[PDB]
Amino acid sequence: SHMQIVVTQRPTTMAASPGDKIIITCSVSSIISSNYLHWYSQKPGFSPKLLIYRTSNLASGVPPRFSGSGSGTSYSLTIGTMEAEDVATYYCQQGSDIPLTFGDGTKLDLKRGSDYEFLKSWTVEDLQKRLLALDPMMEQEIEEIRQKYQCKRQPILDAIEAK
Amino acid sequence: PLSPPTNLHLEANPDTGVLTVSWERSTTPDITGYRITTTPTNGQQGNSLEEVVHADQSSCTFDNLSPGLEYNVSVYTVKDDKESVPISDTIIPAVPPPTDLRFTNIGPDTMRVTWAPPPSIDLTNFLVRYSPVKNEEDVAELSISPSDNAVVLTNLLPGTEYVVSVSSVYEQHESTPLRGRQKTGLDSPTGIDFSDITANSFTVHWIAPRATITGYRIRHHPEHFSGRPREDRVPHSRNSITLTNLTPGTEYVVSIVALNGREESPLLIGQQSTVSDVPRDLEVVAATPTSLLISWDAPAVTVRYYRITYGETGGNSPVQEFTVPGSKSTATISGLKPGVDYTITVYAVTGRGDSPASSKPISINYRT
Amino acid sequence: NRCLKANAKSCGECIQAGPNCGWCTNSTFLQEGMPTSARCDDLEALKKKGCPPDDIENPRGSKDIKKNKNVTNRSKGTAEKLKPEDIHQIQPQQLVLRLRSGEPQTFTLKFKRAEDYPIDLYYLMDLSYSMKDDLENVKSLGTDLMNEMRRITSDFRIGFGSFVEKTVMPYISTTPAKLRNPCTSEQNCTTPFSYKNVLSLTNKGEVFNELVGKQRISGNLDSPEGGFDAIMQVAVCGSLIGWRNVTRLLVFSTDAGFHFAGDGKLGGIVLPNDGQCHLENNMYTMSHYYDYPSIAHLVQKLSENNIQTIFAVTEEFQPVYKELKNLIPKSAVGTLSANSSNVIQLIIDAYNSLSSEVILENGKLSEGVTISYKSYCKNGVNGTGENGRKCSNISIGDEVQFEISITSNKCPKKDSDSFKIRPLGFTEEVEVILQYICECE
Amino acid sequence: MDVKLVESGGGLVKPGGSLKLSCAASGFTFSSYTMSWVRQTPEKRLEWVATISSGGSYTYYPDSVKGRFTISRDKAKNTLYLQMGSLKSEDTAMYYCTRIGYDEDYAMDHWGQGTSVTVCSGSDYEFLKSWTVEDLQKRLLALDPMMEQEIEEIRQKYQSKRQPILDAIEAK
Amino acid sequence: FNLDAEAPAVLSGPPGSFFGFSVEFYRPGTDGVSVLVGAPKANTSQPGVLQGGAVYLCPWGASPTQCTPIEFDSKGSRLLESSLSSSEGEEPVEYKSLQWFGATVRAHGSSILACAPLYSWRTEKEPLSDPVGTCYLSTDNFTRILEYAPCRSDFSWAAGQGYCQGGFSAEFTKTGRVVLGGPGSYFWQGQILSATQEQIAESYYPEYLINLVQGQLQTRQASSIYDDSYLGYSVAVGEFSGDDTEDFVAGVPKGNLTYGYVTILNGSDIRSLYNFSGEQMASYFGYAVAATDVNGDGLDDLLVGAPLLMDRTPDGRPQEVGRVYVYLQHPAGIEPTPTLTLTGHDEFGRFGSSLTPLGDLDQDGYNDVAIGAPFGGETQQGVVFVFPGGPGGLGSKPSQVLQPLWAASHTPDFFGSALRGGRDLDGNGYPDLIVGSFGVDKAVVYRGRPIVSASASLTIFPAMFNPEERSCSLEGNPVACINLSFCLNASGKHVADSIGFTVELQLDWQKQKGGVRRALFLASRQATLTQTLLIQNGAREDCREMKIYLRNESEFRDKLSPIHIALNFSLDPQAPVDSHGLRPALHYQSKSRIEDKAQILLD
Ligand SMILES: *[C@@H]1O[C@H](CO)[C@@H](O[C@@H]2O[C@H](CO)[C@@H](O[C@@H]3O[C@H](CO[C@H]4O[C@H](CO)[C@@H](O)[C@H](O)[C@@H]4O[C@@H]4O[C@H](CO)[C@@H](O)[C@H](O)[C@H]4NC(C)=O)[C@@H](O)[C@H](O[C@H]4O[C@H](CO)[C@@H](O)[C@H](O)[C@@H]4O)[C@@H]3O)[C@H](O)[C@H]2NC(C)=O)[C@H](O)[C@H]1NC(C)=O
Ligand SMILES: *[C@@H]1O[C@H](CO)[C@@H](O[C@@H]2O[C@H](CO)[C@@H](O[C@@H]3O[C@H](CO[C@H]4O[C@H](CO)[C@@H](O)[C@H](O)[C@@H]4O)[C@@H](O)[C@H](O[C@H]4O[C@H](CO)[C@@H](O)[C@H](O)[C@@H]4O)[C@@H]3O)[C@H](O)[C@H]2NC(C)=O)[C@H](O)[C@H]1NC(C)=O
Ligand SMILES: *[C@@H]1O[C@H](CO)[C@@H](O[C@@H]2O[C@H](CO)[C@@H](O[C@@H]3O[C@H](CO[C@H]4O[C@H](CO)[C@@H](O)[C@H](O)[C@@H]4O)[C@@H](O)[C@H](O)[C@@H]3O)[C@H](O)[C@H]2NC(C)=O)[C@H](O)[C@H]1NC(C)=O
Ligand SMILES: *[C@@H]1O[C@H](CO)[C@@H](O[C@@H]2O[C@H](CO)[C@@H](O[C@@H]3O[C@H](CO)[C@@H](O)[C@H](O)[C@@H]3O)[C@H](O)[C@H]2NC(C)=O)[C@H](O)[C@H]1NC(C)=O
Ligand SMILES: *[C@@H]1O[C@H](CO)[C@@H](O[C@@H]2O[C@H](CO)[C@@H](O[C@@H]3O[C@H](CO)[C@@H](O)[C@H](O)[C@@H]3O)[C@H](O)[C@H]2NC(C)=O)[C@H](O)[C@H]1NC(C)=O
Ligand SMILES: *[C@@H]1O[C@H](CO)[C@@H](O[C@@H]2O[C@H](CO)[C@@H](O)[C@H](O)[C@H]2NC(C)=O)[C@H](O)[C@H]1NC(C)=O
Ligand SMILES: [Mn+2]
Ligand SMILES: [Mn+2]
Ligand SMILES: [Mn+2]
Ligand SMILES: [Mn+2]
Ligand SMILES: [Mn+2]
Ligand SMILES: [Mn+2]
Ligand SMILES: [Mn+2]
Repeated sequence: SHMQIVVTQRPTTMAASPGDKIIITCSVSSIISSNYLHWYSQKPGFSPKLLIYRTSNLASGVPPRFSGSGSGTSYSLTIGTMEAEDVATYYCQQGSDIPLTFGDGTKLDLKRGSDYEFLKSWTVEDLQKRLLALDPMMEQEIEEIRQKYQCKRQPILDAIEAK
Repeated sequence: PLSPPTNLHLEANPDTGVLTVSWERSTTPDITGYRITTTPTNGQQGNSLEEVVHADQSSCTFDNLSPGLEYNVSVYTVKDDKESVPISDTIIPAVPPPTDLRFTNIGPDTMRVTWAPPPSIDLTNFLVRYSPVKNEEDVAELSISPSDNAVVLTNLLPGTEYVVSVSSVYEQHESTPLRGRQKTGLDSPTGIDFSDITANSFTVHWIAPRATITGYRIRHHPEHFSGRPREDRVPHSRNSITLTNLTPGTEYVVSIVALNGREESPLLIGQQSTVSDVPRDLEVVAATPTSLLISWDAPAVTVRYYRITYGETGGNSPVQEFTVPGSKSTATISGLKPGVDYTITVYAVTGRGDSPASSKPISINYRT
Repeated sequence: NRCLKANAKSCGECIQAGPNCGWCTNSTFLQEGMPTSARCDDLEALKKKGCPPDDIENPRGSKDIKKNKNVTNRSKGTAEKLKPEDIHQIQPQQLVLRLRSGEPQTFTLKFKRAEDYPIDLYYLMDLSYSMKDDLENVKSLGTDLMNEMRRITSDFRIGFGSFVEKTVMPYISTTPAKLRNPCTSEQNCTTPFSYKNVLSLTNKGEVFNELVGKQRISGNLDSPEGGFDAIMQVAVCGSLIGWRNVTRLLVFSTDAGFHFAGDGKLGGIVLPNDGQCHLENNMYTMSHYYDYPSIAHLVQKLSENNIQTIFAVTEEFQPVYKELKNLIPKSAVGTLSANSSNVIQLIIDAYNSLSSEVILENGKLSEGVTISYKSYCKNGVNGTGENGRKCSNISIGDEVQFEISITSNKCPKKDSDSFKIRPLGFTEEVEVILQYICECE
Repeated sequence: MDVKLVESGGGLVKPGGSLKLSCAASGFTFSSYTMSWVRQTPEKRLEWVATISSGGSYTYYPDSVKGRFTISRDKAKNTLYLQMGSLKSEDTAMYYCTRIGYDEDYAMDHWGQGTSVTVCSGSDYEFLKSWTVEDLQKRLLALDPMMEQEIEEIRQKYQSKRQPILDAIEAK
Repeated sequence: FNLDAEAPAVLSGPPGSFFGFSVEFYRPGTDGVSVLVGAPKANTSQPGVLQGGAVYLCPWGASPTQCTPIEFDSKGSRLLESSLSSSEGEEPVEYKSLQWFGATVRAHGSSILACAPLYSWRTEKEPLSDPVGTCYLSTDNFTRILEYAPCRSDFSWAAGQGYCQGGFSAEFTKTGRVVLGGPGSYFWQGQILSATQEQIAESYYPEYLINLVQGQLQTRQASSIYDDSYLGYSVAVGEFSGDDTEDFVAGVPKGNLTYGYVTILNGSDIRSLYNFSGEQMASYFGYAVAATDVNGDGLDDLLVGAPLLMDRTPDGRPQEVGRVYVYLQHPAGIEPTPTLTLTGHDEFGRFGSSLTPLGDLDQDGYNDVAIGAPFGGETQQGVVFVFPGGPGGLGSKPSQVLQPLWAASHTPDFFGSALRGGRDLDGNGYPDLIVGSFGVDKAVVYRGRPIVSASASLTIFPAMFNPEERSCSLEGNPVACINLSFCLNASGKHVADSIGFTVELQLDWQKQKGGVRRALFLASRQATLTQTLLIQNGAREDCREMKIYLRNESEFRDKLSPIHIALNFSLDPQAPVDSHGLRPALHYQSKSRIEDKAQILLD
C-alpha cells in the first residue's frame, strides 16, 4: 500500500498593491496534526527560510504582521500589509508522514512595480532596498544561461578531444 | 593618798589575739604610772601577767590570753613608789570564731563542708547549724569533734540553697558563727519507656524528677556512628517525645538529661533496637536441570511484593527480574542453562506512597 | 392488441411500442387499405396470419460481460498485501449489454474485501518515581507494540504522551529544595507536570521507538496518580492529537491508583472539569484550575470520541482495575510484564473483530429506464429496493453477491451509454454500457 | 541562527554516471541534529531526496530515487555525504543541505547555499564523431559569441526595470 | 412550603472571597442572635497574610446587609529564633498566606470554633512544609481566643500527621466537646480527634508551638493496606449506642477499594460499633453524613450522600444523578441494608452532596430533612430539596424546591453548597434554613410562616325538588328553593385567633360553560357567590344558612337532570400581614374544596 499526501496551494500566482491583505490557503488530502504543517518563504536569488513553524509560531527574525491559522485539512497564511520585501515564493510543507511533500510555491509579486508613478510614494529607505534586491536575481539568471551553453559545448568538445 | 580609776572597761573579742583594758585616769595630779595585773579567779592555774602604762595613756594590753578561764583584772594608779586602791574587775574570755569556711564535693543528695578552726585553742566541740534558705524553720545541728575541721552534711534537699552557721564551742561560751551559702544538685529523670516501635521510628516515655526542671535533653546514637548524634531540647511540660526517620535493623542508645538553668541532672540511658524488614533463611527447595526452586523466610515488616533477580556470574549480562505477590514466599525460575553458575537476589518492597524504595537484598550462589 | 393499437409508421416504432410486438415488411399479410399499423402484432399473432418467420423481425439482446476478473482468494490474509492493483474487490469490472424494450437484462455482481482498515493507536505512559523499577518494561513494550502494528496492518498511526500529578501544594511538596527534584540529591529526577505530549500521531515507527528511550522518570508525594485527568485532554484535543476518521485505540499503563472527582477538595479546587481542550504549547497549563473528571463524565467523553481504551497495569492493582473494566464498555484489562504477551494479544484480538457496511452507487440513467438491486448477505440476510443495495456486518475475506436488473422502456440514443457503479469508500467500480435500438434490424 | 552549512562538489554528470555531494556543518553539534537533502528543480518546485537520523540507525528515501541513491554521515569529520548513481535527465536540480531543529515537529530550520548538479546528454557527441576534427573545431568558435549576446539581452532588460527606482531615489 | 421563597433575606460579601462557604447560627444571648458566615479567600488587615479569610458576624434585624469581620487573629506569621543569626535576614516558621481560614465554622452556646485547613508550617529540625492545619476556639462571647492544632506534633511528614489538615470537617456535641477529623494523617488513611473545651484551655501553652492535651481521644494508626482511605472527610454526631452518650459518625469515601463505607465510633470507648458499605464503586459514598430522627421514634437515624452515583435510565443511556441512603434504627440495632433511597433528576446534578436536618418545619410532630444539589437546575444555578417527615418512613416526594431568584451568571452559582437548619432565628415559633452561594459571594435566609388548617362541611336537607309545591314565591309565581348550611373550621398554632377566609359557592358549575344554570340563590340569584367570614380558632364551629331556589320555568328540556353544587374556601389575600411579618399559610392536605349534587323528579 503506497498512499502519499497531496499538497495544494489555491492562488498559484497573484500580484497586489502595498498595504493590501493577501490570504494563501493549503489543502491536504488526508487529516494531519497542526504541529506537522509548516510554511516556507524564499526570496529571489536566495535559499528558502522557514517563516512559521507548528502553524502558530513565527520563526525568530519574522515580522509580527505574518500570521497562520487552521485545523483538520484547512490551513492559510495571512499577511496584514503587503510590502516590497514581502515579495517572495511561499510553500506549505507537511512533515506528518513519509514521504515529505512540498506544495508548489505561490509567486506573489508587486503589481505595476516598474511603473514610475508608484515610485513617488516610496520612502528613501525602501527604494534603496528594492535596488539591492535586483542584484541577486539578475546574477542568478546570467549564471543559469552560462551553464546551458557550457552543457552544449561538453558533448561537442568531448568528441573533438577523443580524436 | 592616790585616787583609783573608775568606769573600768574590759573588751573580749571572739579570738583573744590581743586583749585591751581601758579605764578612766586618776583624778590625783603628778602620777608617774598605772599598773594592771590579770590573775585567774580563786587562785586557779592561769597565765597571770603584769603590765605598766604611762600617766597620759590609761590603755594597756595583755598577750597570751587563756580561753574559757575567768581572770581578775586589777589596775593600780602608780605615783613614784606609792599606789592607790586598784579597781578589780573579772572577765571570762570569748571562744574564737570559725574562719576560712570552704564547701567542696557539693552534691544534691549530700554535700561536704571544710572550715578552718580558731588557732591555738582547745575547743570542746564544733557546732554547725544549717537549714534550707527557703526553709529557715527546719535546721539541722551536728556536734563536730574539735580535732577535725571538716563536717559531713547528709539528707540535703536537692536543688535547695543551704546556709550553715558553725561557731567554735568552749565550755558554755559560744564563738562567732561563720556563714557559708551553697546550692544542692538537681534530680535525674526516671521510668523511661519505649512504645509504638516501627522500622523507622519509636516512642520513648520518661518521668519528670521531683525537683523543678526547665528543659529535657534527649540524645540517641547507634553503636557505630560516622558523625555525632543530634540533640533535641523539649519543655518540662511535655515528658513525651518520638524519634523518627531511623534506619531499620539498627539498635539505638538514647540519653535523657533533665537540665534546669545551668544545672544538669544525671543522664538516664535507654537502649532500643529497630525492626529488620530483610528476608531470612533463603534456601533452594528443589532444582531440576533447567529450573531452580527458591524458598525464603518471611520478613518481619509487611511487604507488598518481592523482586527476584537472576544472572550469569561469569558474564556481565543484564539480569532478568520478575515481581511476585507479597503473600506468596515461593518463586520458580526456568530457562536457566544447565552447568552454569547463577546468582539469585531477592528484595522486599515496603515503600508507601510514590517512593519505590525497597530493603537491602539477600542473594545466594547456586550451580545448575 | 397493443401492437395493433401501436399505429407504428415504420418497423422500429413497433419494437418501441412493445416487446413481443413484431413487424412484417413483406406486406403480403398486411391489407393494402390497412395502415402499416396492422403489420405490428404479437409474434404468435403474426405467425397465425401466415407472415413468413424470416420476414418478421424480433431483435433481442444477450447479457455478456466484456471483462471478467477473478477475486483474490488470499484477500490480504494475515495483514499481507501483494499490490494495490493486484487485489480485486469486484468480479464483473467492465461489462457490455444491449437493451431492448420488454427485455430487461440482469447481471450478477460479487464484491470481496481484499484490504485491511487503517488503525490509529496512542500510547500514554505514567512517569511517577515509583515506576523507576517498571520503566524498563514500559520502554520495551512500546517497540514490541509498534512491530505488531506493522504485522497487523499496512497503514497505521502511532503517538505517545506522559503524565505525573497536579502542580498543587498538597499533591507535590511545595518546598523550594524539592521543587527542582523530589528525588534524593544522588538521583536527578525531572520536575512534576500534569500532562506532557511528547509526540503527535505519525506514520514513522523509527521516530516513535527512539523518543520512548529518552523519557526520564518523575516523582510525586501521594500514592494515586492523575491518569484520568490526562486521558480527558487526549480524548477532546482532536486537533493537536491529529485524530482522523479511523478506528482509534488508546493504551494506558500505570502501577498506581487513579484520582476521581471530589478528591480535589483537599487541594482547594472546587471547579468541575468542563471537558474542553486547555493544552498550550503541547502542555496542560490549567491542571490546578479544574478538578479531576468523574468516571461517569469521563465515559461520556470517550463514547462521543468512540475511542477504545486498553489498560496495562501491575498484578497488585489488577483486582482494582477489573472493577473499572466492568463499568467502561468496549474496554479491556491487561497485566504489565517484561514478556508483554497479554498486552499485545488483546490488541490483535480487538483488531480481528471489525464489522463494516458496503453500499452500491449507480450513475444517472435515461428517462423510462430503471435499475433494481437485490442484496445477498451473511446468515441468509437478503435486502430489496434501497435495503438491497447495502450489506452490513462484513468481516475481512467475506464475499457477498448482488443481483442487478436493467430495464429499458424506449431507446433515447442509438450509441451505447457507459456509467460507473462503485461502492462508497472503494476505488474499484463497475462500468455498464447500455445500447438501445428503435429501428428493426 | 549562527549555523553555517556549505555544499560542494556539484558538477556536470553524463547519464548513468556517479556524483558524490559533501555537506559541512559548523557552529552546532552535527551528531545531535538529524540532517536531510532537498533539491529544487528547473520549474522552481521542491522535492525531498533523503533524510538521515542523528544516531544513523535508520534512513528515509522517496520511491523515485529510493534504492538508487545513498545518504551517510561522518561524526568525526562532521560531513554529510550523498552518493548518486544511474543518474537520469530528471535528476538535474539545485540540491540544498538542511538541518531539522526538532525531530517531533520534523520542520527544517536551516538551509545551505546548495550545489547545482546538471546531467549532460552524450547524444550530440555521437553526431560530432562522423564530422571531421577540422570542421568540428570551427563550430566551437561560433558558440562563444552567441552565449555573450544572450547575456547582453538579459542585462539590458534588467537596466530598464532598475532605471525607474533609481530616478525615484534621485527625486527624494 | 412554610419557607418564605417569595421574600427571602439576601446578604453580600466582597467578590472572589468565597463568602457563604460555611453558614452557622450564633446565639450567645437572646438579643445577640445572628448568622455567622465565613469567607476563605477574603483579604485581611493583618500584614504578611494574603487571602487569609475571615468570619463575618451579621446581627439579625436592623440592617441585614451591614456585616463586620471578627479578628480572631490580629498578628502575622511568627519568625524563627534560630534563623535570626543562622542566615542573613529572618525566615518564617509558618505561612498564613492562602490558609483558607473560615473554611469550617461551628458554634455551640457562647462558643465559636473556626478552622483553616490549608495552613502549613516549616519545621525547626528540617526545612519541610506540612499542611497540618489549625483551629481557633472562641468562648464566653469572644472573651479569650484559644488556638487548637491537635494534628501538629513531633511525628511530622506524611508518615506522621504533617499533612493531617485538621479541621477539614468539624462538629460540636450537646455537651460542648470539640470533634475534629484529618484525612491527611497516616498517608491519607484519615483520623478523628476529639477533646473537651475545658481540657483544651487547661493544657493551652502560648510559648511552645507543639502542645499536647491530656484526655484527648484519637484513632490509632491502621495497616499499610488502609492507605488513601480519606477517613475524617465528613464528621457528624448522633446517639446510636443507647447509653445516653454522644456517638461519632464519620464517612470514608475512598474506603473498601474505592467502594466507600460509613462507620460509627463510641463517644468514650471510641471503638467502631457499626459499619456501612457503599452500593457502587467510585460513588463517593460518605461525602456528606447527617444523624436525625425522621419517624419520631425517639431514636436517631443515619443519612448518607453519594453525589457521583450514576444509574441507567429507562432508555438505557448511563447518567449520574447521585443518591441518598436512609437507615432506620430499631431498638435491637441499626440494619445494614438501607430502608429507602433518593435518586436525583439532573445529570451532573451532584444531588446529595450536602445534608442538613431542618428539625420540624410543619410542626406535624415529625422531623424534616433538606438535601441540596449545587449543579442542579435547568440553568445549572443549583437547587435545594426539602422532604417532609413521615412516621412510617421518610417521604420520597419533595415537599418544596428552592432556586435562586436572581439571574444566572457565567461563573457557577454553587447554590446549596452549604446548608444550615434546625434553629429558630426570628423567634416566630418556626425554624428557618440558611443556604450559601459562594460562587456569587451571596447568602440567603428563609423564614417559615405559621400554618393554619381548615375543615369545610356544606349539606342540604331538601335534595329532592318538588314540581307541584314551591317553598318560596319572590316572583309573582312561587319557585321551590333549597337551604344549604356550610360550616368552616380553622385551627392554627401561634396564629391570631381571628382569621379571614373567603368562601365561593357555585351552582350547576359543570353546566356553567355553554349552558343555562338551573340553580340560583334565593336573593342574590347568581350561579357563583363569594362570601368572606371571620373564623376564630377558639370558636368550635361557624355556620351560615342561605337559600338557593330552582327555576319554576319549564324552559329547561330535562327537569330530572341533576344539578352539581360546589363550595371552595381559601385564605383571605387582603391584610394577612402580622406583627412577625410572615403571612399565614394553609396545610395542603386540608381539603379547601367541597362538591354537592341535587336532582328533580319529573313524571
Ligand atoms: C468496620 O470497619 C473498620 C474499618 O475497616 C474496621 O476497623 C479495622 O478493623 C481491622 C480488623 O479488626 C483492624 O486491623 C486489626 O488491628 C487490630 C489491632 O491491633 C493493634 O493494636 C493493639 C493495641 O494497641 C496492639 O497491641 C497490636 O499490636 C496492634 O498494634 C499494631 O502495632 C504494630 C507495631 O509495629 C503496628 O505496625 C500496627 O500497624 C499496629 N496495628 C495494626 C497491626 O494495624 C489487630 O489486633 C488485628 O488482628 C491482628 O492480630 C490477629 C491475631 O489476634 C492476627 O490474626 C491479625 O492478622 C493481626 O495481626 C488487625 O490487625 C484495623 O486496624 C481497624 N481499623 C481500620 C482503620 O481499618 C472494623 O474492624 C470493622 N468492624 C466493625 C464492626 O467495626
Ligand atoms: C460505649 O462506651 C461506654 C463507656 O465506655 C460503654 O459503657 C460501658 O459498658 C460497660 C458494660 O456494660 C459498663 O459496665 C461495666 O461492666 C464491667 C464488667 O462487670 C460487669 O459484669 C459484672 C458481673 O456480672 C457485673 O457485676 C457488673 O455490674 C458489670 O455488669 C464492670 O466491672 C464495670 O464496673 C466498674 O467500672 C465502672 C466504670 O468505671 C465503675 O463505675 C464501677 O464502680 C466498677 O469499678 C461496669 O459495671 C461500664 O460502666 C460502661 N462504661 C465504661 C467506661 O466501661 C459502652 O459499652 C460503649 N458501647 C457499647 C458497644 O456498649
Ligand atoms: C437469501 O437468499 C439466498 C439465495 O437465494 C437464500 O439461500 C438459498 O436458500 C434456499 C433454501 O431452499 C436454497 O435452496 C436449496 O438449495 C439446495 C441445494 O443447495 C445445496 O447444494 C448445492 C450443490 O451442492 C450447494 O452448492 C449449496 O451450498 C447447498 O449445499 C437444494 O438441495 C434444496 O432443495 C433447495 O433448493 C438455495 O440453494 C440457497 N441459495 C444460496 C446459494 O444460498 C437464503 O435462504 C435467503 N435468505 C432468506 C431467508 O431470505
Ligand atoms: C510469554 O508468555 C508465554 C506464556 O507464559 C510464554 O509461553 C508461551 O505460551 C503460549 C500459550 O500461552 C504458547 O502457545 C502454545 O504453543 C503450543 C506449541 O505450538 C501450542 O500447542 C499451544 O496451543 C499454544 O499455541 C507458546 O508456545 C509459549 N511460548 C513459546 C516458546 O512458544 C512465552 O514463551 C513468553 N514469551 C517470552 C518472550 O518470554
Ligand atoms: C375556588 O375559588 C377560588 C377563588 O375564585 C379559585 O381560585 C382561582 O383559581 C384560578 C385558576 O383556576 C385563578 O386564575 C389564575 O389567575 C392568575 C393571574 O391572576 C393566572 O396567572 C393563573 O394561571 C390563573 O389563570 C384565580 O386567580 C383564582 N382566584 C383568584 C384569587 O382570583 C379556585 O380555582 C376555585 N376552585 C377551584 C375548583 O379551583
Ligand atoms: C455479525 O457477524 C459476527 C461475526 O461473523 C457474528 O458473530 C458470530 O460469529 C461466529 C463466527 O463463527 C458465528 O459462529 C456466530 O454464530 C456469530 N454470532 C451468533 C449469531 O452466534 C454476529 O452474530 C453477526 N451479527 C451481529 C450481531 O452483528
Ligand atoms: Mn507512582
Ligand atoms: Mn513500580
Ligand atoms: Mn500521585
Ligand atoms: Mn452513645
Ligand atoms: Mn427513628
Ligand atoms: Mn415534619
Ligand atoms: Mn422562625
